[PDB]
Amino acid sequence: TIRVIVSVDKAKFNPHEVLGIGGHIVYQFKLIPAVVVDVPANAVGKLKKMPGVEKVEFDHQAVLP
Amino acid sequence: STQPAQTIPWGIERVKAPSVWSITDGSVSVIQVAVLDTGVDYDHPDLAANIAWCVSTLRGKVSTKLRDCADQNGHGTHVIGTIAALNNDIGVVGVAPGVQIYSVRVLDARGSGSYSDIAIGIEQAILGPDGVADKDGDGIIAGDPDDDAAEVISMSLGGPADDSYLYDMIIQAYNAGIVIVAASGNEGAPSPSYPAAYPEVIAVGAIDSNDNIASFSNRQPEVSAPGVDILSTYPDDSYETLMGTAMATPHVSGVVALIQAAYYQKYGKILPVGTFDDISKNTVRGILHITADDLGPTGWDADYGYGVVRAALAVQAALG
Ligand SMILES: [Ca+2]
Ligand SMILES: [Ca+2]
Ligand SMILES: [Ca+2]
Ligand SMILES: [Ca+2]
Ligand SMILES: [Ca+2]
Ligand SMILES: [Ca+2]
Ligand SMILES: [Ca+2]
Ligand SMILES: [Cl-]
Ligand SMILES: [Zn+2]
Repeated sequence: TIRVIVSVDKAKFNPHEVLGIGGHIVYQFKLIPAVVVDVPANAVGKLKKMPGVEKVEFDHQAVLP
Repeated sequence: STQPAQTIPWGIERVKAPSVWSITDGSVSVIQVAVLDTGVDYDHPDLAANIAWCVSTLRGKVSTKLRDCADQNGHGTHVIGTIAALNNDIGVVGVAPGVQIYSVRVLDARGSGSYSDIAIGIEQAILGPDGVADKDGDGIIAGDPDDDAAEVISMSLGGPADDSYLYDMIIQAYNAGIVIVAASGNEGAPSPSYPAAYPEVIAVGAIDSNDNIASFSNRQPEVSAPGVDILSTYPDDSYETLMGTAMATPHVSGVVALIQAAYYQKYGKILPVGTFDDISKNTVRGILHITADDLGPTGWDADYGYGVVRAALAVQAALG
């Protein structure tokens, strides 16, 4: 699996959607309409098309300065 | 453990913090500074009284457990001690040595961090310990004494990616009236890493004890600050000297804490955050710009940004 972050229309998206394609919900932001999700690699394509789903972005890494 | 007698690191004295203390040391009750880093040595004798909240967002799971919030690296404790080390008989002293700190651990034992965790960290800084951004619904978050949101978010961290949900969260912090400060990065690169590169965030470069920009400092910062040979607190209940734009950042975050503390002590409200452009005395960032020690070529430049922050002038300008 890989970690991604999905930006959604809340009142158009429902978290239970993701389990169908192999996903699990990690964290639902309270202040932005977005959701951290673990999905299999082959399933990112499927996530992209779900209702309420405006964007899928990969989880990136910071560098310690 | 044998605590040495207090000293004032050359960086503290460069950013002109000590003359501000008679006005405020930053211990104005509405003011907190959230430090998103590796955590904190929460029991350090030169830090503990100032640690108002200790929390972790590692792996997308918010924890208020102390064991999960503790610094397993050192980088967090060092940063926090630059902002807030207690003014007393031991150790070192911070730029704002009475300010309340929220240590938000978004980086692990290795200092590694996922953007998802950092974003949750920003979220927790806004929500504060009570889980609610704006409890009374008035639109005032930073500076509302009825809320517990931080007034400063300090991020001594950065990366190459620019992601829309991270930016959305930064936007939320900006609109909550929070001043956001972040390390330019240490690649000797042409421009700052994110989130330091966002217009809403203050990018910070590192100078050395001779006032030259450090060769590692990512260029085109907004301001600059002591970032070479910086002595601060370090685990466990001890001190250490480090370099990097990670050590410059907290000097700037401390100065912003002094400014908003002073301004609220006098007026009962905080200043607006401001923009990168600002050259007025009406916002935090304009004040920071017009009072910085312009080094290098005249005005804003690719090495020093607007210059080395100077707290004593910035506060005098805020209060004038
Ligand atoms: Ca506050
Ligand atoms: Ca001390
Ligand atoms: Ca709150
Ligand atoms: Ca409020
Ligand atoms: Ca209020
Ligand atoms: Ca300790
Ligand atoms: Ca200059
Ligand atoms: Cl958007
Ligand atoms: Zn998982």
